[PDB]
Amino acid sequence: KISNIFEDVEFCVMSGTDSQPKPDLENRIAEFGGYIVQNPGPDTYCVIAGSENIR
Amino acid sequence: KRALSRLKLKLNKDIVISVGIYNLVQKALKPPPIKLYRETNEPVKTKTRTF
Amino acid sequence: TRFPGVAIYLVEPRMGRSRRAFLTGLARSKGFRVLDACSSEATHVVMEETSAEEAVSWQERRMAAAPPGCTPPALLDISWLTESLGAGQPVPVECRHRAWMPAYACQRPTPLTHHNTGLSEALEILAEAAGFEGSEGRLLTFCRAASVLKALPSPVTTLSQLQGLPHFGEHSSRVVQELLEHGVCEEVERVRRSERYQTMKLFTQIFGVGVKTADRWYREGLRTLDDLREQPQKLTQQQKAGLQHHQDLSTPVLRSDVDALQQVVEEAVGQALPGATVTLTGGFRRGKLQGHDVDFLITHPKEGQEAGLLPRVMCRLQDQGLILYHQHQAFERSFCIFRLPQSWKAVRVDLVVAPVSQFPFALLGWTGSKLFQRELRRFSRKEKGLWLNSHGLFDPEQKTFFQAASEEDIFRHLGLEYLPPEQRNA
Amino acid sequence: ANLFSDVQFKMSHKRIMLFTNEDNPHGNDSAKASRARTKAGDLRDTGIFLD
DNA sequence: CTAAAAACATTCGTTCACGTGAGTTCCAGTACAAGTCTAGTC
DNA sequence: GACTTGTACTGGAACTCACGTGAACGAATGTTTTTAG
Ligand SMILES: Nc1ncnc2c1ncn2[C@H]1C[C@H](O)[C@@H](COP(=O)(O)NP(=O)(O)OP(=O)(O)O)O1
Ligand SMILES: [Mg+2]
Ligand SMILES: [Mg+2]
Repeated sequence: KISNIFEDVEFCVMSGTDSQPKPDLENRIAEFGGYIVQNPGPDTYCVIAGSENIR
Repeated sequence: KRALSRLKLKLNKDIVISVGIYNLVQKALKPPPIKLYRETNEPVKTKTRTF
Repeated sequence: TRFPGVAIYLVEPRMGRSRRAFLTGLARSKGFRVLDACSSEATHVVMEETSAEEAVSWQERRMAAAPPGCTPPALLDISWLTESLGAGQPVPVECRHRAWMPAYACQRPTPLTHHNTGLSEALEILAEAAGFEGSEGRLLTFCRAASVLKALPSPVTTLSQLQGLPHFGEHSSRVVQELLEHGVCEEVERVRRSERYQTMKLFTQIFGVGVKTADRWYREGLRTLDDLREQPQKLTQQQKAGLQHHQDLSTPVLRSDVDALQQVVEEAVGQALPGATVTLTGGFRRGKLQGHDVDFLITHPKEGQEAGLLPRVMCRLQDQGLILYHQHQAFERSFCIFRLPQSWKAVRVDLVVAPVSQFPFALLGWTGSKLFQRELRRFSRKEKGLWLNSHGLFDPEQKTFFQAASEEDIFRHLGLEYLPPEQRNA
Repeated sequence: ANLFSDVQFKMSHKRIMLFTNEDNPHGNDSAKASRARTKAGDLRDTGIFLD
C-alpha cells in the first residue's frame, strides 16, 4: 500500500501491454487498494484494455 | 460406442434373449453453459432448497 | 419486543444470506426478537448443517472477545427455531438441540512401585512363557505392555482406560479383560500350571543354563533337578558351579550383603591401585530392596590409567579367598560367585572397567532396566538416527563420537527429559 | 516410453509422431543405428505405434 | 360511422433447471505379505 | 504380538450420456376493444 489514490474501485483488466502483461498489472493496480474484476459490471469504473481483441 | 440400454427381448414367457440399443443418429447439442463468479471467474455451486 | 425474556441470533457460515433474511423477517413478523449482529444480549444461537464441535469452536472464538462474567448463549440447531415458529412460542429445549503416554519407554517414567502389580505380573509371566518358546517378538511386546501398565498414574479398573495406551492390541486387551472382570485369567493360570513352564523356569534359574539348554533337556527327558546331578558329565563349568550352589544363589540378595560386598571390594581395588572409584549400578542403584547379583563399575579419574585394573583386582580377591567361580577361571568385564561371610553364602557379583571418558555411557547402560535400555537404543537409532551402546554415542553421518562429561548430557542431546535411576524401572 | 508410462489413466492407444526431414540421421555411426532399431523393436513389442 | 391504432389472447420454438436410469472408470478403502524387534563380550 | 512398509484387489462415487418434466421468454399470428378523422 504505497499510497491511497483509488480507495474503492472495481477495475477490470482484459489485455495489458507486452512490457507489463496482465499478471504484472493486476497486482500493480491492487497495490493501490483497489478491486480487480475479471469481467465488467455496473460498479466497474472502467475497463483497461490494450490490443483490441474480440472481447 | 456405448449401448443406450441392455434390454430383454421376450418372444414368450420363457424364450428370452438379450439385446443392446444404440443411437446411430443423435442430435448434436451445444456444450451446456456453466455459471461463473463475475469478480474472479470461478465455478459456483448451484443449490436448490424448498421450505 | 413482546418476549423480553428470549433473544435469538443467527449464523452466516452455513445458513446463507437469503435464508438469514427470510427467517429473520418471518420471526419478526411472528414477534420474535432477532438480533442483527451478535451481542451480549443474545441468549440462544441457531446453527444449521453443522456439527456440535464446530459450533463450540464458533462460540469460544466469540467468547474470547467478550467481557468476563457474560453467560454464554445456548447453542441450538435450526430445528428449535422451526419448532418455535410453527408453535408460535419458544419450544422448551431438549437434548437434541443442546505427548500422551509416549510409546517409547524412555519418555515415560516408571517408578519402582506401581498400582498394577497383578496385571504386570500376569503380563510378565506371559512374556516369560512366550520367550520359553523362542518367540522373542512376543516376549518383547508383552514386556512392553507390562511396562506401559507399570507407568499408569492411577490404578486401572475399567476397560475404557486401555485405548490410548500403546502396545496394547487384541491379546493384551483380552488378558486385561479376563483379569479385571473375573480375577484369575484363564490363559495366565493355564500357562502357569503347564508343566513345561515350571520345568523351564526351574532350569533357567540354574547359572549357565539358558532357554536353549533348558529346552534341550526337556526334549531329552530330564523333568526334575535330580536328573541333572545324576550325570555330571554333560555340564560345563558354569553349569556345575550353578548346580553346586543352587540353593545359595536362589535366595534373593539383600542390601546388607550389597554393603558388605562393596566394603570388601573397596579394599581389593585400593590394593590393586589407589585412587580408583567403584560405583554400584543395576537394580540396587534403582532402589530395589532385592536382587540376584550386585553390579559394580570401576573407573579412574585419569584417562590413560584405566588399562588393566580388572585382572589385578580379580587376583587380589582370589588371594583373599572369596571367589568360587570366575568367568575366565586383557579383559574389561567379569561375573563371579563371591563367598561372603555369614558360615558363608554365594552371591553373584559383576565387575566392569571403563575409561573416565566412557564412564557416563557405561553407567547409563548398566543402571537402566533391560527393557528401558532396549527402548532407549531403539529410540536413538530410529528417531534421532544415532547408535547408542555401552561405550558411546555414534553418528553414522558425521563419523565423530558425541561423548559428554556428564550422564545427563546423554538425555539432553537425545531430546529427552532427564530421568533418575529410580524411574527407569522399565 | 517413460512419458507414456508416467500417466495412470488406461490408454486405449499409444502413438508417437516423428516430424523430421532426415532420412539417414545416424549415417556416420552404426552402433547408434542398431540401438535405434532395438529400441524401435522394443516399443513395437510393448504396444506403441510409431509413425 | 368508419377504419385504424392499441391492447389482448394463442401457439410454437428455444433455453434452462432439475430429477433420474444406465454405462464407464477412477480411486479410497480394504485385505494380505513381508520385515522389524538392543548391543556387546566371551 | 504389535507396528510399519509395500503390493494387489474391489465396490462405490464421479463423470458422462440420454430422456422426461416443468417454467419462462420472445416471435409470429390472429382477434377484440377503443378512439381519432
Ligand atoms: N539384555 C540386556 N541388554 C542391555 N542391557 C542389559 C541387558 N541385560 C542386563 N543389562 C544391563 C542393564 C541392567 O540393568 C544391568 C544389570 O544386569 P543384571 O544384573 O543382569 N539385571 P538387573 O541388575 O537389572 O536385575 P537384578 O537386580 O535382579 O540383578 O545390565
Ligand atoms: Mg543386577
Ligand atoms: Mg548382573
